Amino acid sequence: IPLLTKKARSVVRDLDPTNDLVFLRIQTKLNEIMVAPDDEFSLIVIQTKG
Amino acid sequence: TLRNKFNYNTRECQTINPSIRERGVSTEPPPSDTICGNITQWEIFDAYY
Repeated sequence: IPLLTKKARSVVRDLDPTNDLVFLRIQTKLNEIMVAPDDEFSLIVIQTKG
Repeated sequence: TLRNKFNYNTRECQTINPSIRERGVSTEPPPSDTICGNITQWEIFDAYY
């Protein structure tokens, strides 16, 4: 998960350098993945779609 | 009797020759290393910033 977020952060970063990732949410067919990224720590929560 | 010390003079002449020598020399080019560099707009901006 962190490798995807780092790659995802760069994708957001390429379009605007000043803009920095605040929150990223990936929704799979059977599950929803939410990752909150900070320099000190990263919080990842997996919640099944209702 | 005809040959005389004054009549015939013998001189020995030689040419200086450098002594032959055997030497082995090995040359090997400077060590080369593999370098991988990835450049992104944000990374360039961060250094610039």
